[PDB]
Amino acid sequence: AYRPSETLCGGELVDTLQFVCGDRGFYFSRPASRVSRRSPQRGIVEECCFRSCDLALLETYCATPAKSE
Repeated sequence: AYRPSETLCGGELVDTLQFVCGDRGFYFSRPASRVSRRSPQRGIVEECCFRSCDLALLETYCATPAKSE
């Protein structure tokens, strides 16, 4: 069997973002911005919930890229 949802939308998306970044931090919006309002720009949800994504694509929404040399 496959997952009921191979996509990520809710708290499970946030969990994955914490996992792939570790302590590096991440943004839900494509731009990082400098004003953490309750209204972010569009971003991760478009590719991982409204579409399907991969961890490599997901990591591009991280504050810094992969550190796994």
